[PDB]
Amino acid sequence: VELTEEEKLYISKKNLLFKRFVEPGRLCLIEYGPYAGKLCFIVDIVTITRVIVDGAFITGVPRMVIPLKRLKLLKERIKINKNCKSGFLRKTVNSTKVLEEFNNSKLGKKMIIKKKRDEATDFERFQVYFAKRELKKKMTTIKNKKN
Amino acid sequence: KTIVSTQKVLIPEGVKVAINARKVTVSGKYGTLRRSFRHLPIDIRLNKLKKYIKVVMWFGVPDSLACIRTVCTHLKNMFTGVTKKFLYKMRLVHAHFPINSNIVDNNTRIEIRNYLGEKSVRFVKALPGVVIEKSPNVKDEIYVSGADIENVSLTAALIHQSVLCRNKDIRKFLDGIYVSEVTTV
Amino acid sequence: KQIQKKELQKINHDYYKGVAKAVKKKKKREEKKAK
Amino acid sequence: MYKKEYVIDCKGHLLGRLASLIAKELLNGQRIVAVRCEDINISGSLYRNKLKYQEFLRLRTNTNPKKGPLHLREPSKILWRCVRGMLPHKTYKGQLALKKLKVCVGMPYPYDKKKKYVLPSALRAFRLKKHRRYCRLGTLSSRVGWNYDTLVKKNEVLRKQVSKAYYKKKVNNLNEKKEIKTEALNLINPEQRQVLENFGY
Amino acid sequence: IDNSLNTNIHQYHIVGRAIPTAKDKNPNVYRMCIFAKNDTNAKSRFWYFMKKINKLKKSNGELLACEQIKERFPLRVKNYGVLLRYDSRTGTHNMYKEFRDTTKEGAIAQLYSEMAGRHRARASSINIIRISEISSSLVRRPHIKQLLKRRLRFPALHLPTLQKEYRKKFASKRPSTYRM
Amino acid sequence: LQAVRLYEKGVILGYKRSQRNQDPNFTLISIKNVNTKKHAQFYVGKRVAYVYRTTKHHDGVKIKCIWGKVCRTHGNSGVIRAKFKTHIPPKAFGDRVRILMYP
Amino acid sequence: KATKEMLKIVEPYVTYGYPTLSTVRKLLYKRGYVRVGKVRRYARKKIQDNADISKHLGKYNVHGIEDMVYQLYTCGPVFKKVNNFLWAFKLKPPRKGFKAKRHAFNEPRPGDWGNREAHINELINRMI
RNA sequence: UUGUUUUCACUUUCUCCCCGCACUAAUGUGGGGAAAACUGGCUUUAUUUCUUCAAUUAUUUUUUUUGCUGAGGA
RNA sequence: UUGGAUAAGGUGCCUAAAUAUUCGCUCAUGAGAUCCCAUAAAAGGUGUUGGUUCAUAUGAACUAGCCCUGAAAAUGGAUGGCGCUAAAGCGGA
Repeated sequence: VELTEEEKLYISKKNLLFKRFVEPGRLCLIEYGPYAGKLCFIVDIVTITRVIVDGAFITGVPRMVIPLKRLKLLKERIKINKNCKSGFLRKTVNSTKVLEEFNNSKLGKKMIIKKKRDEATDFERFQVYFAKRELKKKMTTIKNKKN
Repeated sequence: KTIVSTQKVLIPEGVKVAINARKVTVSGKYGTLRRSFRHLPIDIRLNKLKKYIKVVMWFGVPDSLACIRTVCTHLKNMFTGVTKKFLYKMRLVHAHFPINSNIVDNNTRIEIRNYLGEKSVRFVKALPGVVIEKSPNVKDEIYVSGADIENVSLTAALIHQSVLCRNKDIRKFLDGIYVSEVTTV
Repeated sequence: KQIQKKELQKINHDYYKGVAKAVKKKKKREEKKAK
Repeated sequence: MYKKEYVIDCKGHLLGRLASLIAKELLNGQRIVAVRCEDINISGSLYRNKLKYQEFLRLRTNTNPKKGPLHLREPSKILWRCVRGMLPHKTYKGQLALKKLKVCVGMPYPYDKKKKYVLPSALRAFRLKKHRRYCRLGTLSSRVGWNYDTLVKKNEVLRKQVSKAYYKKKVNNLNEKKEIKTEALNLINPEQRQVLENFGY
Repeated sequence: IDNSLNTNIHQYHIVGRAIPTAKDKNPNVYRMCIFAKNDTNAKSRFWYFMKKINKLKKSNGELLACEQIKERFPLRVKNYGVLLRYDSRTGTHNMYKEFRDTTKEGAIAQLYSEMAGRHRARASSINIIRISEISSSLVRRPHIKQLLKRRLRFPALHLPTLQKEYRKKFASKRPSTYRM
Repeated sequence: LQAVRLYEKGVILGYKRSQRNQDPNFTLISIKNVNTKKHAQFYVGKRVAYVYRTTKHHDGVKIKCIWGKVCRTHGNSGVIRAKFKTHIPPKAFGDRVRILMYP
Repeated sequence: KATKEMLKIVEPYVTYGYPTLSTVRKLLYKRGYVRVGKVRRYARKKIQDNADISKHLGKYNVHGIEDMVYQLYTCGPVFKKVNNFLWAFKLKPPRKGFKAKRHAFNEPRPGDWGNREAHINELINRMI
């Protein structure tokens, strides 16, 4: 009744064209409207074009209806129930640490560094300029030693 | 607009199938066929170790859903044409003037003469992967065979349509070359 | 305001029930005239 | 808009949308150079667009066709005429805007070695539902009387080979520079390294 | 709250009554649920139906109540069956349509958009009779039926809708509609 | 290197305008990196310099500036209206202005 | 009854509604001009002071713009005199525009003319 | 000739069992049953800076950055 | 006259303002596209999209949206032009 050893490799290597579905618990990023740039979880689906997204009390997005075209689905998804509420969604988000593993992917790090780079003050902008200047000095030194 | 609709096709025994971005290559003991379905929004899944191909359509309206079965039938036609070559048996019927068929360039390029005693040569060139030969059992027969059903059937149609009658009662002047039957080898 | 909330719930419940009973009466009349 | 010149790879764009964007840029004063005009797309079937061009061809001053609408068959000239129709070309400012535009088939010598830009609000991939018909401007031009399609195609394959060689050299140089940088990151003072690491450098 | 997203349909409960005359000491009072942009339009519709159904006009009537009905659970999606009467260019037809969303007013807004889109029926040609929540086992339209599977999931084939700020004119490489 | 800029580049589009009617009291200006009304509201009240060259000297210099100021936004896509001391000539349509950082 | 029947014949070309106290006060305080002079020689003047209100309406004890506001808001004993003393308000165009002056406020499509009921307050605020 | 009262039918499972037993869009699935109760709903207590305190309206009070204007001369 | 804010009408370019948002419909080998206004009918369609009423998910019969046929004229030609089909078309919001 089980699958022995064929499953553990064939299912994994299946490599479906479509991952990242619109199931409940899908972690998506809003990209249009007043909540653009914030993360949220699909909690359930009302129509093909409409969904309910709830950012748990972390991300700052309230539980609300949003058209699906305003979302960008991410890789991460939690196993929240069909009809779960905000409190259990927060509990599950914290337990799974899904937000942490998003702020580790290439997109999450890009967003984080972009945030702090645009938050940088004038002095630390100069500090970056100075540091890159020093790095360029060293890079030229070792490039010439390479020859 | 249905959310998801799928159809499954079974892969026969001696067939190798490679599908990449709905470009399909089917290889078998009668050669290799290729076919691109990039004109259709289709999610094609090929299961290699357990055979079968599933074509799935998300958010299909009836007009687009009509093409799922079309693609599946095309795939199964590639399978059968690669396992057992498609064969169109054609009969050349004639009333008073026998039709002289001559097959040249390695069972392509069939040329017929004496169509209604016209003493003018009408020749047709077979499509790629198609051979035309005379049947060994019944004399007024012609075999148009090959691995690709589109090419084979088009060659049969070309032979039929190259020999149409003009300026006569078509329902009395019945002579011509007609597809008698369709089968495989 | 718990008592006011209860009275409020009761009046809206009665309004919804009246609407639903109108629904049922019209459906019953339509089924009567179907035959 | 604020560059000296914008080179636009016209491959895969829709003709009217591309022309509208180019026209606005030229009027605002930006010089643009449109390359690969033979790969422009038009929505609607090839036969339908061929009928449109036949209707255009049937149009001439019957007293003297030399004065008539000059028809022009190169896809680059077709794009140029579309942009001019999206432009106030009979004024002095409109004429300047029109003459700030350069159109090419393929990618000639200066423009094959510069960055090519793309307009997202005019790609077919973003503006046409896949189940709808479109045509290729080079094919339409060839059916209408251009007969330089195949030559442009072979020039393009030669250019692509040269570009691939250039890209291989560039990728190797980028890897070498990355390795030099990552070695040098351990030779700078820890405060500078910390700042760069914090801000993503 | 996103005003780019909200529609301006609300449900109003309106109670009215003919002015008591010497003929009848107290006329029977009527109540109705009307979907309208505001309470003023709701009252106008209420008097329109008063006059059309009963022989009672605004000038001989008076308004006992008019209050907005708020949905109990505006974040719980439910299925609505709405009965409908509308006159086309050549006749009058009553139909029945199904939606699913969080509020009755939202379902009615969907109904208005769809009737305009499918039948070119202006809002002045539509009369809403009997919108009511239905059970999943009694849903009849297939486009709603397919929304009520045990686990419902699909890809996200929509094209990205970025902000104006990042909707930049010149791109450096061709974007992907595949994104995902 | 030298010649710090500390100003935002802009381009002189036409006048404040309707179809077939002009109001050359305001000039429509496009600013370099602004594409939204909210972002364009940022540079409101800033001084604008239309600096241009001249065929012959006028105070020993070949350069003169028409001074103006950003007054409000125009439309939804980060175009602003600027009021200058004197109406900038239509020959300057498409030329460069400096949205200065002061006041 | 008389003014309602007069308003009926002008309904397609106006929009009206019930003002509320804050909007009455705003109208009088920031757009309130008054007919000052001799009878039939009135000379529109912004209020700016209670002297002229006292001079014309004082015999009905209406010394003051707050008395004016009260009598207008609550249709009190001195309404005809206060309303006639007050010059017709000259309002600005609405800040966000109209919807369509062609169509009724009560039409299902966007429209403006007719009785707006309480919705006159937001329009007045945009027009003030 | 209105109310009132009653019956079942309504939920999640990353649970168990059976059949197809790998058949799915699926890292699962279709059909038929059992289970509690995580999920969801309700009640009691304490709390609202863990988190929520919304929206609309009435009634009030401020605030960021800023454009244009300066009649008169008691 | 200087500012402000609007009407009618518009916001892809010509052309100031949305290649806005949101939901449907439409593929036209002579699509369609702002009152007056710059023509189109009877009659048809197994194009597609919704509704209605009968038939043990099947077959019918109706209905009405958009599309198609019906639809031929003389200089070369006009939704104003370019063009537009994930609309820049049609009906809404």
